[PDB]
Amino acid sequence: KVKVVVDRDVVATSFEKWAKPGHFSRSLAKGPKTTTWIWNLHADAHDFDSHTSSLEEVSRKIFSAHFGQLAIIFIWLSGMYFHGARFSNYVAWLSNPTGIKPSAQVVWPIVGQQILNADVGGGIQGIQITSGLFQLWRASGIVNELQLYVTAIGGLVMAGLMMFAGWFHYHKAAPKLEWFQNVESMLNHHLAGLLGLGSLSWAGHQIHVSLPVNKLLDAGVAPSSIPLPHEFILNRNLMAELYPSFQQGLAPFFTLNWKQYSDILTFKGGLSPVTGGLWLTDVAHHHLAIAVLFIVAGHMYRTNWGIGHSMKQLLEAHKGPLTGEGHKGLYEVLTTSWHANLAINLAMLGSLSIIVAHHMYSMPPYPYLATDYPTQLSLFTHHMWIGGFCIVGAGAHAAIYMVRDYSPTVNYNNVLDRMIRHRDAIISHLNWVCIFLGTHSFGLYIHNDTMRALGRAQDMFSDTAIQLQPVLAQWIQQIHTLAPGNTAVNALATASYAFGADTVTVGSKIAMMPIKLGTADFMVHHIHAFTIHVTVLILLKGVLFARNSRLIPDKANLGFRFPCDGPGRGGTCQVSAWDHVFLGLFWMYNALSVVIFHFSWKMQSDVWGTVSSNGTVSHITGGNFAQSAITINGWLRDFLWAQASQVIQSYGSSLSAYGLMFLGAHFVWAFSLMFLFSGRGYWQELIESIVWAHNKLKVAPSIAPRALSITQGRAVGVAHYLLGGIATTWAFFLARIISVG
Amino acid sequence: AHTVKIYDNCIGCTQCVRACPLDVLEMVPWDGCKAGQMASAPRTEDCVGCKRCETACPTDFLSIRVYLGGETTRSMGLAY
Amino acid sequence: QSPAMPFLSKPPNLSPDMPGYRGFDPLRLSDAFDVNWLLEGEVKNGRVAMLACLHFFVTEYYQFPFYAGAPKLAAPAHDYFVKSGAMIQILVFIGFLEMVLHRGKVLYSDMEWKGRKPGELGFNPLNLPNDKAMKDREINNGRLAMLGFAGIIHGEFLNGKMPIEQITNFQP
Amino acid sequence: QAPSGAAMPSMPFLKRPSKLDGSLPGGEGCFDPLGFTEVFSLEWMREAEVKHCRVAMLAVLGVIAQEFGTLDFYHAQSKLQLSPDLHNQFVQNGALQQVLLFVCAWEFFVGLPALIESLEGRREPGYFGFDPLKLGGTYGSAQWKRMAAGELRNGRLAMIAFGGFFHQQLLTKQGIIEQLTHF
Amino acid sequence: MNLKKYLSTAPVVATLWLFLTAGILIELNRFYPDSLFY
Amino acid sequence: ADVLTTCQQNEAFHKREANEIRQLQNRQSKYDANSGGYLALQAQIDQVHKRFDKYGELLCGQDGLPHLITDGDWRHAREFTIPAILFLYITGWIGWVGRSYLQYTKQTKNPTEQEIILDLPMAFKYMLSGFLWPLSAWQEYRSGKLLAKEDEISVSPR
Ligand code: CLA
Ligand code: CLA
Ligand code: CLA
Ligand code: CLA
Ligand SMILES: CC1=C(/C=C/C(C)=C/C=C/C(C)=C\C=C\C=C(C)\C=C\C=C(C)\C=C\C2=C(C)C[C@@H](O)CC2(C)C)C(C)(C)C[C@H](O)C1
Ligand SMILES: CC1=C(/C=C/C(C)=C\C=C\C(C)=C\C=C\C=C(C)\C=C\C=C(C)\C=C\C2=C(C)C[C@@H](O)CC2(C)C)C(C)(C)C[C@H](O)C1
Ligand SMILES: CC1=C(C/C=C(\C)CCC[C@H](C)CCC[C@H](C)CCCC(C)C)C(=O)c2ccccc2C1=O
Ligand code: SF4
Ligand code: SF4
Repeated sequence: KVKVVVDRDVVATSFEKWAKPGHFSRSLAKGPKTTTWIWNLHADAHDFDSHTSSLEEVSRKIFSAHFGQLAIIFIWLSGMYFHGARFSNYVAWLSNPTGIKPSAQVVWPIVGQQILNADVGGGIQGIQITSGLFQLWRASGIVNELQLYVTAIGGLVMAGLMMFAGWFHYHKAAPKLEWFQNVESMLNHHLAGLLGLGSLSWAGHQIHVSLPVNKLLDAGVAPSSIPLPHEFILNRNLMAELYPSFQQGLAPFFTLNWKQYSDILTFKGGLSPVTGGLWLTDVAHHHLAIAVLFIVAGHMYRTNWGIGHSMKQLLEAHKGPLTGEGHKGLYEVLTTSWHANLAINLAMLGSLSIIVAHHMYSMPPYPYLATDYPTQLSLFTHHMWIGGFCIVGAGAHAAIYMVRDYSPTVNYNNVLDRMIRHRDAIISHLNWVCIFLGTHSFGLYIHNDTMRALGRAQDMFSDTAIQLQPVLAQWIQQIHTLAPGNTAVNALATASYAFGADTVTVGSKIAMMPIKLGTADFMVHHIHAFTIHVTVLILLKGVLFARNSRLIPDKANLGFRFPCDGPGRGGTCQVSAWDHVFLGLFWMYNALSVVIFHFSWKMQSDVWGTVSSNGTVSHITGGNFAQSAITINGWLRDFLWAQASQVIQSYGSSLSAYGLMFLGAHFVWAFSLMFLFSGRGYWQELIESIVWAHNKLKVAPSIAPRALSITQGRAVGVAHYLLGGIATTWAFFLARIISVG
Repeated sequence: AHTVKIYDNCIGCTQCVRACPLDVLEMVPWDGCKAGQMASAPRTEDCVGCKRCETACPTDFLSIRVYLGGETTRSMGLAY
Repeated sequence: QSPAMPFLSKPPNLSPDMPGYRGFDPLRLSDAFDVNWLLEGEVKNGRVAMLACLHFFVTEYYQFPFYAGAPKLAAPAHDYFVKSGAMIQILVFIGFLEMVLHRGKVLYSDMEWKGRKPGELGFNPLNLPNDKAMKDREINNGRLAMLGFAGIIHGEFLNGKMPIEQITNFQP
Repeated sequence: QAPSGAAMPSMPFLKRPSKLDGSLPGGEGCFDPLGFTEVFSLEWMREAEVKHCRVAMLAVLGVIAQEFGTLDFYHAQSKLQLSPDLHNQFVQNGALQQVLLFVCAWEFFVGLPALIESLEGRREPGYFGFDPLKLGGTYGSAQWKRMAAGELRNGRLAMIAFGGFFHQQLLTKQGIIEQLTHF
Repeated sequence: MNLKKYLSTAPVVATLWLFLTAGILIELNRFYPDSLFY
Repeated sequence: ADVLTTCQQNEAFHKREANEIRQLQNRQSKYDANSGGYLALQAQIDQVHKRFDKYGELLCGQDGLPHLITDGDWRHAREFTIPAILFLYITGWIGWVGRSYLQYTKQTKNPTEQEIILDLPMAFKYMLSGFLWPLSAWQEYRSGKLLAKEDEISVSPR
């Protein structure tokens, strides 16, 4: 039943089609008469289900394209390891993690740009990196440049293998549709094989390499004097000195005397007082426990031996009296539509990136990460953005599913059909919740700005006036503080010092400490609730009305991506599902901008800073969040104005690139408004006059110049808006935190 | 209501009539072109002004033209 | 098939009638550019390099005027006579000759070969025999002079030493 | 017992590769167990093998010749020929810089045109028609095939031999001839 | 011949020509830095 | 002229030279002579001297920065006039050979195909023929080949 079936030598390896731009499309293969064709070529290149009607041929392109993506990721990773090996102060940084700034990019001396080679320490000049690679490599037990070089070479070999495999599984051995539709098998393998064995094999690295290398580093042994990882594997006495359980070997594992591994596998919680990172014995044990969970989980689904669940039977069984046919059809939906799967998978991967952002700052997993404030701020912010983009993508592919792949026959009185049948109730209620949240969240800031401006501080929503205590969040912090020895009896310390208990310092710098929630924190949380509900409104409205509305009863026929259905019916600009995604991007940008600003200011005000010999905490912005973050004026003045000081004063320093990129990003953002605020009708008419001048001088091109399509105008607009807006914050953040952190 | 006009360069291709989602238009006999038929706009009280007809018209310039006029429940496409 | 490189196929646009043909074009520049232009360019670059190789050789004790007393150092010499305003007179005179010899059609787009094979600029005052293997003798001397000149100037840049002194008994 | 159809002569248990028919000079065995020729161009692989053969053979003889005696003006401090120490010296001398130039010149102006000709199918891989002394005979004869088979067998041996040379010198820190004489 | 047609496509020739152009300008500024006048 | 003086004789200009060396030396003080950090910073110090010496001949404002004169005065020809002529020669070349190639493509069977897939031999032919573009352009102008006739160019209704 679960079988490998491929077609052999299915596509000849020829440059013929490389010399035929737009070969993949019947509409484009004929070549350009206008410049619109050039844009269309790029816009359509990866829209595989538009090229062919064959689900098999789409599936095979996807599988092969995926290998292309992994090949590129391997080149990028390889690059990061090679730059570490060749152009970094990593080895020097290992000997002084608190004093030396990580640097793995050196610029060439040309037109004076060598100013960007900063005095980072460790006997090089270069750009200070915020990716946290050094903290990752230190956690992995890498102590020398040979180990980084060999990883970089290994990366290039994996990139090569991914390219071969992509080529091979498209041109030589292309799996049939029935191969791809093995969702039960795929999930067993991905759960037990990818995640389970990934976590098991990584736990292996941690126990055998990371643990011994980091224990000796944390004791203060010179990284050159540390035995190479293989010596811990070869000489068991070496390992037994560090972790005595290694005397008893594997006998305690097979005999279920697992308490013998209490040294290597712990439940300490909290952080190393040395590194300000999670105890690697906690992480090794986490990865062992997760590995088992995943290997067990990947035995759920029926393959070739009778045992296991039919996902079809599971879905169809989950039927109640309020939800019609329940999950009937969804197995067919998810085995016949790539877009349906991409919708779910982007929602979860995006949501995961956001969970990772929160978990990694609060439970700093890498040694010397917590007190590398540039890295902490960068990693949180980065993973927030990746998460946001993925969630908006989920909206796009959910809507593409609704237009292209949805059938009423498959979705007959199932949860999907029933949702469409009360889309008016869903969207009216969510609309209401957005107005309720917006008025009662943003309104509190405006109330406060007004009362403060009128000299009425006693009339404000604040810790010192009308208090809005986040009592439920405060109560949960208390429970998590009281957990160790109580509801987590074997846990020695809290999961996170963010919840309560001690201030962890590395040198003088604060790694983590209790993040106290007051009126300012209550207010910004309701802004986040607000910005997320609106983004959901836009994207969900896009999905539920993708196929039709009362305005456009045949919207599915017009497609996913179309500018409008003309100025009639009062005007139908931006009715398409694509246009909902377009609007969703701005709100995602709005939502996440406020999240990373909340993060930056709260951490600087209330968490990050120095602890003196006396033991008094001095925060970077000295606790100004509680009284400043309850007005918009406080955000403008005490956050943007005050913290922009570093980026705008960066000229003539090693941070001058951030100053330039700050202005460059503002430029690109502003430039975006030209596309967003205008319409192609103006531009096509302007081009007519310019074309006249070229005709006059007999220099008009045969490929007729066209204004961008209405949709491309919007695509260009939002792309420059996001690039400009995000890159501005990037330059602001990095200049700020590299200076003050 | 919107005004829909058909000019004499109509080649009777029927594409405007096929495109109209409100059944505003129909093909009528006519000796003026080889097709032996011309677009007609007898039901412009139902015209929403979407200009799908103009989009469909292959003649240069357009043989069918929609002049957006006074708005009505029907022309605004209102289901309330 | 190529006489010079038998393992490679013959450059199609080249022909044995052309002077100094060995069928030597591994990069296939004769496919990229019109052969008549390349042929004209080859013999010209030759003829210029030929005179350049003699200039450096004859610069020893053969007609030094009352406007002599300048070093043979390539870059310092260039800088001196440009400042003097002698090189600008030579530039316009070479510019004049180029327009006269090619009779206006000087561009790669414009230059034509109506009743003249590439190299035939109609300069034969002594009236020595042309249409024979004499063209191959010009080419071989021109090709050798181009590499020759390259050998002179690079020797002049390396150790700042005289072209003819190098081939006595000296090593770096 | 053996497999059903044509079996690989070199490995009688494995099926014969589709492209390797035993006709090639040094490919009577049809030796391709991992099935590279099944996925990759034979003309490419053959060009690479013969190139490696000729580079390796010069390099193995080079090591032995340089061990026995080096030139005076080349002040060779290291007696280990496949050491970083010696390699680094003759990069800084500009000796390996010079031969890199003419190797790079060959590969770009000869080797790459020659490879492209072979992929088009207008050149036998490794053929530069270089036989001044005529120690091969006429191109395609039984004498030529014996020498072609001889080239690969000598080259394949040198390729492997150079592995032994490098690795043994890296452990012992002794000459290849020095190692043979002293244990 | 098809590979050469590909290498003649707008984006490849633009990339290679602007690479060459950028190289010349970069190399001129390496050897003749800080040229504010002729 | 008090507003502009020769940079050589300008105290603010000398002060800027001293400040830029001091900043580089304050950085250099944290490195140990033979180090790459020292040598890199020393290279920059050497080029600071060479730059300020080079710009000495320019006119300087009270700011101590070189100010360019672009009024046509031949004493400042090197600042604008010569770079201006060079600019127009290069871009006139680019424009001319572009027009030449475009005119070639309109004689071919698929003109649009020759705009996205270049005829490289023909592109090279026109590119290498740009060096006398002002004469070429003059000859096309004189011959009535430069400009299209008003009759033959499409316009919208007035
Ligand atoms: C143990 C079995 C196994 C493993 C490890 C994987 C892993 C993967 N599959 Mg899955 N797959 C499997 C079985 C497995 N598959 C089966 C049985 C089916 C058919 C039912 C599929 C059908 C399938 C499809 C249709 C797709 C995937 C994709 C993927 C990749 C998802 C992206 C990612 O997370 O990159 C993680 C990357 C890495 C961990 C690095 C590369 C790992 C390579 C491929 C080797 C790993 C296994 C190997 C045995 C390791 C040896 C260890 C060594 C020490 C000896 C991932 C590499 C997607 C993809 O991207 O394909 C290219 C994709 O589209 N799989
Ligand atoms: C500051 C800029 C700004 C503001 C204030 C708004 C406001 C709104 N947007 Mg818009 N939006 C914006 C920029 C903005 N947007 C931009 C740039 C875009 C393009 C990407 C959009 C695209 C967009 C989409 C696609 C959607 C929204 C929606 C919303 C509404 C969200 C629900 C809500 O909170 O209503 C309440 C109003 C506010 C929060 C604004 C101020 C409230 C004050 C402080 C309290 C009330 C004051 C009182 C009544 C005043 C009396 C004074 C008077 C007597 C003089 C809200 C009206 C969504 C919506 O309609 O949700 C239902 C929606 O789907 N917007
Ligand atoms: C160094 C490069 C090299 C290359 C490119 C080739 C290429 C070729 N060989 Mg040759 N071969 C080589 C070295 C090489 N060989 C050496 C050193 C020997 C002596 C053992 C041989 C012995 C041999 C025989 C007897 C035959 C061939 C044949 C061939 C042809 C078909 C098989 C093939 O596709 O191999 C592709 C080979 C490679 C891509 C190189 C190997 C790459 C792997 C990944 C290297 C590492 C593997 C592993 C770690 C090695 C150690 C493992 C363990 C044993 C310790 C092809 C032209 C057949 C032929 O038809 O001849 C005309 C044939 O019958 N080879
Ligand atoms: C051979 C190419 C060529 C030539 C000779 C011209 C000439 C002209 N352009 Mg046009 N233009 C071109 C390409 C060209 N353009 C391209 C590709 C675009 C799209 C970006 C434009 C967009 C454009 C606009 C928007 C305007 C002009 C205007 C003008 C006129 C005023 C001068 C000017 O502004 O130029 C400077 C031109 C630009 C800054 C635009 C970009 C020029 C590109 C980069 C040059 C491309 C060269 C080409 C790739 C060479 C390939 C040749 C090779 C294959 C042999 C002049 C008639 C103006 C006008 O109408 O004046 C009356 C005007 O407003 N052009
Ligand atoms: C040739 C050819 C082209 C053809 C372009 C052809 C038709 C151009 C048409 C021009 C029109 C008709 C009138 C031009 C009017 C010229 C103006 C009126 C310039 C006045 C000078 C100022 C006033 C400088 C003053 C000054 C100077 C003197 C000295 C400075 O220092 C001070 C200032 C103050 C700047 C292309 C486009 C195909 C590209 C190809 O590549 C080459
Ligand atoms: C980096 C280094 C440099 C030099 C590095 C460089 C060139 C060294 C490369 C080493 C290679 C050549 C090893 C080769 C590995 C050989 C394998 C392992 C043999 C196959 C496996 C067997 C076993 C199968 C055979 C057989 C089969 C086929 C048939 C059977 O019948 C019999 C057996 C017998 C088994 C410098 C000097 C430039 C300076 C730099 O600073 C440092
Ligand atoms: C500015 C603007 C334009 C005009 C912008 C256009 C037509 C795009 C400009 C094209 C750029 C400049 C690329 C063209 C460059 C050529 C490919 C030549 C390249 C030459 C070398 C660099 C290789 C629109 O068409 C438009 C349409 C709808 C809504 C808003 C707008 C809008 O805001
Ligand atoms: S303004 Fe643009 S998007 Fe809106 S109806 Fe008109 S054509 Fe369509
Ligand atoms: S689409 Fe235009 S040409 Fe065709 S029938 Fe309608 S009005 Fe006439």
